[PDB]
Amino acid sequence: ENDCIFEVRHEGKVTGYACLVGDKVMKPAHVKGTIDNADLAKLAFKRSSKYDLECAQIPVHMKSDASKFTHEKPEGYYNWHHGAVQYSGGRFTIPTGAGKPGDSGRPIFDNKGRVVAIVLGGANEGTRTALSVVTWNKDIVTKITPEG
Amino acid sequence: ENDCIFEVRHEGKVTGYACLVGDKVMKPAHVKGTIDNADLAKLAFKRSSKYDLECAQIPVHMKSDASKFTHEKPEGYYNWHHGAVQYSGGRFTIPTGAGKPGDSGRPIFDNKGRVVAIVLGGANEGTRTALSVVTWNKDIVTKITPEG
Repeated sequence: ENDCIFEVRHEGKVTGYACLVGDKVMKPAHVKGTIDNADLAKLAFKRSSKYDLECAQIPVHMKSDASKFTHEKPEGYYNWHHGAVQYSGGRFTIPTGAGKPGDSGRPIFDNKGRVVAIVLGGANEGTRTALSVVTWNKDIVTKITPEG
Repeated sequence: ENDCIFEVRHEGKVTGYACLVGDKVMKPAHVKGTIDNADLAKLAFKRSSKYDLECAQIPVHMKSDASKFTHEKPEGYYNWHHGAVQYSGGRFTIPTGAGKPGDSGRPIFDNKGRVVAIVLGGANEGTRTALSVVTWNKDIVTKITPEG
């Protein structure tokens, strides 16, 4: 279920990942290069003026490839490319050394395959890396749409 | 699932409902009067300059009363105070005449008890009322928070 993750490439090297989630193509703003997909490379991205993120509207023909997301993040273990991610005290952590070059933009999933966060970075805390992420909290309740 | 709904009252009449959802107390802006709850009545509400809605930050001691919400709205039937609400073609509808005075601000729930919309109003379509609602779509993906 990684029809929603696309490599970003600069000088023929993977610098990071773009992710189809909800109705957006999301990519960390610091990740240099262009997305390894014709359709996505053409898009105009809007860079957040607060957060290390840029997003473009998903092409409607690729909506079925987008992953679902959720703000529901109960404490416990989550999934990513390199194995288990612990969520505890409002922080995602991994074993130090589980990380690899090019992890910026990789999503973290629950067992239903919903994206709960996107990895931007990390910092060492002893035998663990604390991931720097973007995530969705209860405050997404403010982004309402009127229907009817 | 009614610990999160509070009457709004003006000159001794219920004009509508306020709803605890996510981390917000939500109320339609058109509903006059004050919430029948001391804690909520004291709060400062921010009125949306586009939508018929105002919201205040939930008091932390009442967070356990807030309903969960979701943007996931598959087609079919949902729950509200007056019975079944059909969701179909992006519109919530009810039997004409299911509505009662003071329905502004009532939530619509799925069977897991998550709020999928808040009722603002309605218009007639034959033997049905098409509800005017606020709801959460996939575009809530843009309201990210950095953690770590």
